[PDB]
Amino acid sequence: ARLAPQAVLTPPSAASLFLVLVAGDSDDDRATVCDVISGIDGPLKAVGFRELAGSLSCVVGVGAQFWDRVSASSKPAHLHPFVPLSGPVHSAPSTPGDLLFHIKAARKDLCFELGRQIVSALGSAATVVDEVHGFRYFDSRDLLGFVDGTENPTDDDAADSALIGDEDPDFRGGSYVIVQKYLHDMSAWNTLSTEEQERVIGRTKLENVELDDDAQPSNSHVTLNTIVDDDGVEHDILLDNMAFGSLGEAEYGTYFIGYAKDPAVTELMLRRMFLGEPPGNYDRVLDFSTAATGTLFFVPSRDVLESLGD
Amino acid sequence: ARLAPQAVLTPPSAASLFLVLVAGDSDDDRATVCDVISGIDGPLKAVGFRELAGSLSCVVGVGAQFWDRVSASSKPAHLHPFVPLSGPVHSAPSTPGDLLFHIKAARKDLCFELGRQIVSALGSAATVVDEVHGFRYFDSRDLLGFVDGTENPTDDDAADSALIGDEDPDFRGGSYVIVQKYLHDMSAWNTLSTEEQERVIGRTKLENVELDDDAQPSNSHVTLNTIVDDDGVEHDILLDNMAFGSLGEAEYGTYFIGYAKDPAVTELMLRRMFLGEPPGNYDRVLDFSTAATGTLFFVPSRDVLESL
Amino acid sequence: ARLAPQAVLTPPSAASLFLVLVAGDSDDDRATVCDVISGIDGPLKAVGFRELAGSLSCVVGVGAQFWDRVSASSKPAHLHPFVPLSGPVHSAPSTPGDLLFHIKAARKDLCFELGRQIVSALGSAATVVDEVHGFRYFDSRDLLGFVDGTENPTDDDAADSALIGDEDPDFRGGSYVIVQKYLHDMSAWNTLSTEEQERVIGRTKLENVELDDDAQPSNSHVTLNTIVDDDGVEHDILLDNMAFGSLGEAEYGTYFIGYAKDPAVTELMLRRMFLGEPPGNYDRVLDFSTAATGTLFFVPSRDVLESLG
Amino acid sequence: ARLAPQAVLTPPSAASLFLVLVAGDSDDDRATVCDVISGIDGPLKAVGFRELAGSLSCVVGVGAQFWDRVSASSKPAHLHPFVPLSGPVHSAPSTPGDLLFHIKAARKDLCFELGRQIVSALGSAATVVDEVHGFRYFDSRDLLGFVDGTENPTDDDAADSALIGDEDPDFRGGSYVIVQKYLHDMSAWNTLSTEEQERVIGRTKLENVELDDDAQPSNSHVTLNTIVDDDGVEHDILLDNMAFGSLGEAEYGTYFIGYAKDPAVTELMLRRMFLGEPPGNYDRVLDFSTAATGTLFFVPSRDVLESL
Amino acid sequence: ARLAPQAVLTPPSAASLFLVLVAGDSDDDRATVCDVISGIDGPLKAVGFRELAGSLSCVVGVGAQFWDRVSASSKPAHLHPFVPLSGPVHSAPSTPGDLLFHIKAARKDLCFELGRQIVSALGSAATVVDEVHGFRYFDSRDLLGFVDGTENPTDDDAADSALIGDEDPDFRGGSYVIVQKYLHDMSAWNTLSTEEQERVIGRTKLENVELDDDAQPSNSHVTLNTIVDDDGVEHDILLDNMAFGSLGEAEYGTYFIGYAKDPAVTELMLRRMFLGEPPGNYDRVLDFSTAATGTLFFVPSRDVLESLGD
Amino acid sequence: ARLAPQAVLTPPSAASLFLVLVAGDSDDDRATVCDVISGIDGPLKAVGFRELAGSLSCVVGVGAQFWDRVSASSKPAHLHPFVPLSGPVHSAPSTPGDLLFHIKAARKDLCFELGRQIVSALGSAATVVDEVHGFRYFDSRDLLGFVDGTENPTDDDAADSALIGDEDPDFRGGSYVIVQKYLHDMSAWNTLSTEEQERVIGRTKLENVELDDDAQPSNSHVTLNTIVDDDGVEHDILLDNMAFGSLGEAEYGTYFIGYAKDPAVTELMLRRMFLGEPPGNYDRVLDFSTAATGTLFFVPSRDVLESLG
Ligand code: HEM
Ligand code: HEM
Ligand code: HEM
Ligand code: HEM
Ligand SMILES: [Cl-]
Ligand SMILES: [Cl-]
Ligand SMILES: [Cl-]
Ligand SMILES: [Cl-]
Ligand SMILES: [Cl-]
Ligand SMILES: [Cl-]
Repeated sequence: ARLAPQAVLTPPSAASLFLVLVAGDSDDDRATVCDVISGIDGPLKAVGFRELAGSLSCVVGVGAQFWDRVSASSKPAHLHPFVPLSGPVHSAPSTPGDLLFHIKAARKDLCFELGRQIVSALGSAATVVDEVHGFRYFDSRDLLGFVDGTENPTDDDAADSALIGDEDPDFRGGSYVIVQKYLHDMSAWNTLSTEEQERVIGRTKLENVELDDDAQPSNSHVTLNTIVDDDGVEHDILLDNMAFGSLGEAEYGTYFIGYAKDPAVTELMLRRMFLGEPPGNYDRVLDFSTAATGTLFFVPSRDVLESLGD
Repeated sequence: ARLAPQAVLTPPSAASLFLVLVAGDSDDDRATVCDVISGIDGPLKAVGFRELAGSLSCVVGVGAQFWDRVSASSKPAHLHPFVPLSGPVHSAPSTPGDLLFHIKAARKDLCFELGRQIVSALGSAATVVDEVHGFRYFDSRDLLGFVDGTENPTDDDAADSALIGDEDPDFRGGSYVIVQKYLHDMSAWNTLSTEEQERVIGRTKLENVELDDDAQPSNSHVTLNTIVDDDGVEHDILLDNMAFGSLGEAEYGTYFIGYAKDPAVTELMLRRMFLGEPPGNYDRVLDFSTAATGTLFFVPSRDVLESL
Repeated sequence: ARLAPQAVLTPPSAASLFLVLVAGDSDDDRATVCDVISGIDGPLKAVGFRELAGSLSCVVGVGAQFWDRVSASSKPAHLHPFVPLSGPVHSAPSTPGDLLFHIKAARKDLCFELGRQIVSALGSAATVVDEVHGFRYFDSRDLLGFVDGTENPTDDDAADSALIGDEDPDFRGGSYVIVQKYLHDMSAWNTLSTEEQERVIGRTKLENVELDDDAQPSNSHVTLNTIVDDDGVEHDILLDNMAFGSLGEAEYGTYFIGYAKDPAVTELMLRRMFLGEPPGNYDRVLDFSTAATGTLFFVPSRDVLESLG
Repeated sequence: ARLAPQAVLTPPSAASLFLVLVAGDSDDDRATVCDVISGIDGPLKAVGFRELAGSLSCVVGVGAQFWDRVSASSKPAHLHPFVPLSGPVHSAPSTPGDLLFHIKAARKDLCFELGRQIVSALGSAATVVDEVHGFRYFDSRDLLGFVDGTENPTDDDAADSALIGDEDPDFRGGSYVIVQKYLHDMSAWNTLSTEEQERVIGRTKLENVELDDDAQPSNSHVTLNTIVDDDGVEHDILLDNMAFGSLGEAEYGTYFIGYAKDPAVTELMLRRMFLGEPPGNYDRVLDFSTAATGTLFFVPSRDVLESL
Repeated sequence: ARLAPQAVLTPPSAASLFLVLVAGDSDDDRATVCDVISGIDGPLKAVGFRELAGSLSCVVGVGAQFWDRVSASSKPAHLHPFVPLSGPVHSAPSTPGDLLFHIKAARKDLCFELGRQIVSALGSAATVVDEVHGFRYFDSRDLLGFVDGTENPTDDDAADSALIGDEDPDFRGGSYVIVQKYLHDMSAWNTLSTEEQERVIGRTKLENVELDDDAQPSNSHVTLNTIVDDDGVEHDILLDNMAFGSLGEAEYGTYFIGYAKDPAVTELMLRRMFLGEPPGNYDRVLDFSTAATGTLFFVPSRDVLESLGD
Repeated sequence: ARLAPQAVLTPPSAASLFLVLVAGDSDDDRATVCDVISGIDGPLKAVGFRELAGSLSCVVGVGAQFWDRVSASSKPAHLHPFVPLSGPVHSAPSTPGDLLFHIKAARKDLCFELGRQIVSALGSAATVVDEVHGFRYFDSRDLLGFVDGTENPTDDDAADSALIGDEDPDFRGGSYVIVQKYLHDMSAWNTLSTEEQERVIGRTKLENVELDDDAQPSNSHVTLNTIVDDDGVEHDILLDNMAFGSLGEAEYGTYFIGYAKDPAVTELMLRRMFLGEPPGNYDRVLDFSTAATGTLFFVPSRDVLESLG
C-alpha cells in the first residue's frame, strides 16, 4: 500500500513519529481539524513522494469525545475512551487525546517533515500533548534488550486481527488503536539476571526463542498476552512498538501501539497484565515499565476518513 | 507485479526508457511486430531476471492505426489517434507512433538492454521515431525544479483510475496512455521569481505543499488539471513523468506519460491546458514547455497482448 | 507476503538452505516432528523479525510416507514418493526424505539460524540426510555459467502453476515440490564450446536470449522442459534453483527445486529429460550433471500445516 | 578513519548526537571523567563494531576550565572559554560545558547506544547540560530550506584547516570546536521571499549555486563568513551542522558545530556575524536564528586524550 | 578523496559524463573559461554535497592549444595535441577539444546537474563538441560483452602510473588523459564465435580469465596493450571506460579514457593497436570498433588548476 | 586499498573463504604454485572488478617449509611452523599447510569464484586440506553469541600491530598469520548461564561492554589475551574471525585468524590460553571450543610476493 492514509498493515520501519493532539473547543477548530485529517493524503504524498522507496505512512486515529463532536449519529460499535486500570502497585492511566498521527518511514527527516506539515496545517486548532520519536534499536530490540514484535500476525491473519469486518460493516476497514508511552527503570531491570529477565518476558534474550511450556511462568508477558476464548480461538493484536529515549533526562522507553478490530481484546490483555490471571498474578514487565499515557482511538478506513464531517 | 508485461501500476523508478516506433507497410512487417510484442515477456524476463530486485518493467502500447491493421474485428472503446490542439498561444502536435515501449528499472543498463533486445528482434519491421532516456532528478523533481508526480493516485484508486473495467469488458485490465515530449525554455523560466513559478504550478517549490484555495490562480497547472464531474467526483490519471536532456543541444525536458482507463480524462486535461478554462485562460506552464511529440496508444492486458 | 510459512511464491534470494530430514519410527518422534512443523511460524518469526527487510521465508514439505503416519485420511490427490528413473545413459535415483525445509533470505546468517533452531527443536526425533547451502551466483547464473530461473512464471501465472486449486479443495493453497541435488562435471562442460553449451541449454550464454525456433535442438533442455497439452495450453512449474559447491571436494552443483500444483507436470519433464523425446533423445544437460538425490514432498497450506496432528 | 576516537575529518552522516556535560567539583568526579574519556575507544568499539559499515564516530572535546583542573602544567595555545558576543541587535551567549561528545553514525540507534554507555559510565561524576539529536534533512538541507555544509574544505585542505600542526607541536593532531544550538523563527523566515532568503544566505535556494559577486549583498552569510588574510589566503573551518527539533514545542533548529586548528578563525566569523562587517552590518541569518548555547572545547589527539 | 577536483584515482562509478568543449577565440572567452575551471570546486561541492555518499567527482583536462593561450611561459613536459594515426584500414583521428570535464557519480542526476552548472557558467565562452553519457553495463562489461577495466592499476601502482612526479616537478600531481569515442559494429562482432571473440580480446568472455601464453594471439588486445621496456619494466595506464549508446541511431559504444603520467605510454599502446607489432599485426578489436574522436588533455593538479591564469 | 593482494588491514566482511593447501613435492609443482601466487592480483581483479563496490580481497600466506623451497635466503626473522601446545586439559595441534588464501568480500559468490579460479590454476600442484566458508552472524557475533572482533586495532594502531616495520626491513609490509579452526560444544555452552558465559569471555553478552576490573576473572579470555610488556606497553593482534558451521554434522565453529608483525605476541596469547597464567589457570573458552587445525604463515608484502621465484 504505497503512500495511502490508514495503511494499518505496514511492515516495521527504522523510524516513527507518534503525535497525540487535543482539538480546540470551538466549531472553527473542529472544522479545521476535519479539513486536515480528511485531506491527510495531501501532506502524505507531498512528503512521501520525495523518497523513491515510498516508505512513508501515516495512520490517523480519532478519540471517542472528538468523534461525537463531528459524527454524532454514526459511531463504530466499540469506540469509547481508554479504560483506566488500577492494580495494587501498577496502574494504567487514561490520558487526553483527540487525534493520533502514527507516522512511519525509513528515515527520520520524512517523519519529521510530515509531522511538521500536519502541525502547521492544524495551527491553533489543536495542541500537541504527546510527541514520541521512535527508532529501531539494533535487530528489532526494545531498550530492555529483547527482540520486540516477533509474534505479530502477518498476511491474512494481520488483516483478520486488526481491521473491522462484517461485525460493524458501516466502519469496515477501520481499526482501534491503543497507545501507552512506557518508561523503564533500567537500574532495577539490570539487577536481574538474563535468565530472570527471560522468565519475565517468556522468551530467550539473545536468540528470541519462546520458552517451552514447562519453564514458562504463568505470569510471563507472553503467557498473559495470549488470548484464547472458551471456543479455543486465539485472538491477536498488531503491534508497532518502538524504542525512544533521552539520555539527559534518563528516559529509556517503549512506546506501545496496538491495533485491533475490537479493543476488547487489547483491553483483556491489559486487564491480565495490570490485574493478573489469576488475580494478583500480574505481568512483571510492569515492575520495570510505567505507563505515562493511555489513549484509545478509532482508526477510520480511508473512505470514512475522507468524509469527515465535513 | 514482478516481471509481468503491462504492469501499468509500477512505482516510480530511478531510470526509464521511452521508445516510440512506426511499423512497416508489409504483411511481414506486421507479423514480426505482432510476434515480438505478443512474446514480450521473453526479453522482459531474459533481462529482468538478471537483477535480484526484479525492478524491470515494460508496458507495450499500440496505436489506433496499427491496431486496425491487426484486429479490425474488435476495438477498445476509446482507441483513436492523438487529437492535435491549437490554442491561442500554444499547440500540441499529433505525431506518429505505432508502438510504445515504456520501460522502467532501478538501473540504466537494464532499460537499455531490454530496449536493445526489443529493437534487434524487430529489425527492419519497425523504425524508432522517438527515444528518450528518463532519469530521476533529486527528490522526484522535474527540471523546472518542482516535485513532480506527487498527487498520483495510489493502490485501489490507481487501478480504478487507470485500468479498464466493466465499461468495456472485452479489454478489461487494459489502459490508455498518452505521451508528449516536452522541452523547456530554461532561461525564460529562470526570469520568474520562485513565487511566480509557484503560482504557475499550484504548489510551493521546495516543500511541495499545495497553495491554499485563495492564493491558487484559476489558471494554475494544478487547477486546470483537476477534473471534477457533476456529482462532485474527481477523475484522476496515473503519471510516470521523467526528466531527460542533452547538455550540448541545450535540451532540458520533461517526458509526459499518462495512463487512464478513459483517455477522455487525459484529453480534457490537455484541452483545459492548451485552450484554457475558461477559454483563453491557458496553462502558463506551456509558456516554458513545448511538446515536440503527441501520441496516444492503447495498452492491452497481458491476455490480449499475448493473442495479437 | 511476510514471515508466513508455505510462502511458495517468494522471489529469488541471495541465500538458501535446503534441509532434508528423515523422521524417527517412534511415536514420541512423530509427535515432536508434528509440534515443530505445525508451529513453524514461531522460529520463522523469531529469526525473521530480527531483519528489518523481512526477507526470511521457510517452506515446509512432508514426504508421502511420513504424511500417512499423521494423516490416515485425508491425503492430497497426487502425493506419492519420488518416482525414480532409469534412462538410456542417465538415471534419477529416488532417495529418502520425510521433511523438507526450504529456507530463503537475503543473508546466510538468517538461513543458518533458522535451520539451527529447527534442528535443535526436532532433537532426536529426526536426522538430516541432505543439507545444501545455496547462493546466488553473479547475475542469477548457475555454475554452468547460464542465467538460471529466467522463464519462471510470475504473478497470477505463478499461483496458477504452483498452488492446488478447485481440483483438490481440501488441500487448496498447497503445492508439490521435487528436489534433486545435481553435481556437475566442470572439466567436461568446459571442453564444449560456448555455442555447443548454448545448444545444450536452448539459450544464448551471456545475453540469456532464447534461441530461434530453427536453431533450437529438439533435445535442448528448454524444449524438453516445455510442456504443451493436447488443447495447446502450456504447463509450467516454479523453480527456485541455487548454486552450491565445495572447492576442496571439487563439488560444483545446481540444486533443483521445483513446485507444481500437480507433480504430473514435473515428472513428465523429468521423463522427457532422462528418457528422452523421442526415447533416447534425452537432455544433454544430463551429460554434465548427475543427480545425487531425488525426493518429492507435499507442501501443505498454512491451515493444513498448523493442524498436525 | 575506522572506529578511532577524535576522528575530526569524518564525512557527513544521516544521524548525530551532541552531548554537552558539566563535570562535578570533587577529585573523584574528575578522576572518573578522566578515566571515561581517556578510555573512550572502549565504548566506541563496543557499539561501533556491531555495525558492518563501521560508520560510528565519536569526538571528545574538553572545556578550558576542566582542562586546567586536569593538566595545569601544559595547555593548548588557544584554549579559553567561549567569548560572549553582544551586537547591535543579537547576542551569542557563553554557556557551560566541560565535556563535548560529538557522535556520528549512519543510524540513530548507534548514536543513542554510544551516548547511553558514555552517560552510564560517567554516572554521578557528570551532568548532561545539553543534548541534541541531529538528523539529515533531505539533500543536506537545514530547516531554513538551504543546502548546508556545501563549502566545507575536503581532504588535505580539511586537515590543514582543522588539525593542529607545527604551530603548537605539543598538541599536534588536536583541534578546536565551537558549538551553538540555534533555534529558528520559522514564521518570520517564511514571510521573506525566496529571493530575500537567497540574499540573506548568499546562495540560490533549490540549486545551491553561489550568487555572482554583483548580486551578493555585503552582509550575506557567505560574505561575512569568508575570512581572507592580508596575503590573500582564505581561512576555512570544518562544519558538521545538523538539523534538529521538536514539533510539540515548535522547535526547529540548526546545531552549529565548527572545527579549526585555530579557533580565532571561527571566533572572527562569529564577530563578523554578530557585530557586522563593517560594524552594524550584521548577519541577517541572526534575524531568524537565535543561539541558546555557546561553548568552546579543545579536541585532543588520541595520544593526548589517552594520557589524561 | 571526497568532493575534490582532479581526483584522477577515483574507483569505477555507475554513471559518468564526458564533456569536451571548444573555447571561444576572444580574451573575454579565455578569461571566463579560466574563471570557471579554476573555481571548479564550487559547482563540484554545490552539487556533490547534496548526496550523502559523496560519490560525485570531476576531473578537468586542458588541451595543448588552449594551454598555450593561458600559460605561455610554463608548460608540462609532454603536453601536445593528440597524435593521429593512419593504418591501412583503421585510423585514429585527432579531433578538437580545449576542455574535458570527466564527471563520475553513483547517479545520473548528479552528473547531469554538475554538467548543467558547468555549461551554464561557461555560457557563450565555450561550445560542447562531444557529450557522452556513460553507464555501467551489468557486471562492469562493455557492450562487446566483456568485463572491461580488470587489469587497471590500484593503490600506489595507480598513483605511479597516472600522476606526474619528480620528472616534471612543476606539474607534479597532474596527469595526461586521452579520450576516444568508439562505436562498435555489433552485427560483425556477433558473427564471431565466443572463442574467436576471446582470441580478439585475450581473456575468456563470461569468467574474464586471462588466456594462457600458449593460446594468447600476438595481436590480442591484451598482448598489444602490454608495455614492457628494454629494462623489463611494465608501463601501465589507468582506464575509466564506460558504455554508452542510442538504440534509435543504432549506436553502441565504448568511451575510451586513459590517464598516464606520460602520454608516450598511451601513444605507444595506440601505435601497437592501430599499426601493429610486428607491423601490420594490428589489434582486431579495431575491426569492430571505430574511433570517432581523439583528443589529449593535460590534467593539472588542484594547485595548478586553481592558479589559471588568471 | 582496492583489489590489491596482501591487503591485511581490510575491514570486516559479510563473507569469508579460508583455503589451506599443501603443495606437491615436485619441481613442476613448486613452479606452478609460484606462478599462481606471484600473479595473484590477476584472478583477484578478474573477479573483484565485476563488483562495483570492490569489496573482494585476498591475502596469500606461505608456510615456513614451502617458503624454504623457494627462498633459500632470504627468510623473515620469525617464520617457523606452528608451535603445537599441550596444556593441562586442552591441546592445540599443529596441522599441515603450505598455502593460505584468506578471501573476504561482501558476497559469497565473489569468494567462491575467486577460490574456484585459484584452485583451478593450481591444478595438480597443490591439494586442499582445509576449507572454511565464513559468514557474518547477526551484529558481528560468533556462534557462542558474543560480539566477536570488538577490540581489534584500527588505523595506524592496526598497521603498527600487524605489519613488519624497520625491524626486518627486507620484509617490510609483510605479516605473520595464525589460523585455528575451532569447533564448539553448543549444548555444553548452553548449560552455562549468561552471567557465567560473561565470566568466561570477559564482556557482557548483549551489550558487549567490558566487565569491570573488579568483576574480571583472572582467567577470562579477555585478560588472558591482553599482552602488556615490562615497560607498560600493550601488544595487539588483528583478528578476522568468522563463524562457520554445518547443521547436519552438528558443527558450530569460530574460525580464528590473527595477524601480527611478530608471531611472538600471538604465540604468547596461545600459551596463556592453553597453558594458563598462572599455569593451570587456562582459558575457559577452551572448555567449549576445540581447535581442529593450527598453522602459521608468512604474509609477504605485495613486492615480495610478486618476486617468487
Ligand atoms: C509539460 C510539462 C509538465 C510539467 C513540468 C508538469 C509539472 C507538474 C507538477 C510540478 C505538478 C505538481 C506535482 C504533482 O502532483 O504531480 C503537476 C501535477 C499534475 N499534472 Fe503536470 N506537468 C506537466 C504536464 C502535464 C500534462 C500534459 C498533464 C495532463 C495531460 C499534467 C497533468 C497533471 C495532473 C493530473 C497533476 C496532479 C493535479 C492534482 O490533482 O493535484 N501535467 N504537474
Ligand atoms: C542439472 C540441473 C539443471 C540445470 C543446470 C538447469 C539449467 C537451466 C537453464 C540454464 C535454464 C534456462 C533459463 C530458465 O528459463 O530458467 C533452464 C530452464 C528450465 N529448466 Fe532447468 N536445469 C536443471 C535441471 C532441471 C530439471 C530437473 C528440470 C525439471 C524437473 C528443469 C526444468 C526447467 C524448466 C521448466 C525451464 C524453463 C523452460 C522454458 O519454459 O523455457 N531443469 N534450466
Ligand atoms: C545559525 C545558523 C546557521 C545557518 C542556518 C547557516 C546556514 C548556512 C548555509 C545555508 C550556508 C551555505 C552552504 C555552505 O557552504 O555551508 C552556510 C555557509 C557557511 N557558514 Fe553558516 N549557517 C549558520 C551558522 C553559521 C555560523 C555560526 C558560522 C561560523 C561560526 C557559519 C559559518 C559558515 C561558513 C564558514 C560557510 C561557508 C562560507 C564559504 O566559504 O563559502 N555558519 N551557512
Ligand atoms: C574459540 C575461539 C575463540 C572465540 C569464540 C573467541 C571469542 C572472543 C570474544 C567474544 C572476544 C571479545 C570481543 C573482542 O574484543 O573481539 C574476544 C577477544 C579477543 N580474543 Fe578471542 N576468541 C577465540 C579464540 C582466540 C584465540 C585463539 C586468540 C589468540 C590466539 C584470541 C585472541 C583474542 C584477543 C587478542 C581479543 C581482544 C582482547 C582484548 O584486548 O580485549 N581469541 N575473543
Ligand atoms: Cl520525527
Ligand atoms: Cl536506456
Ligand atoms: Cl545456511
Ligand atoms: Cl541519539
Ligand atoms: Cl549526464
Ligand atoms: Cl566461498
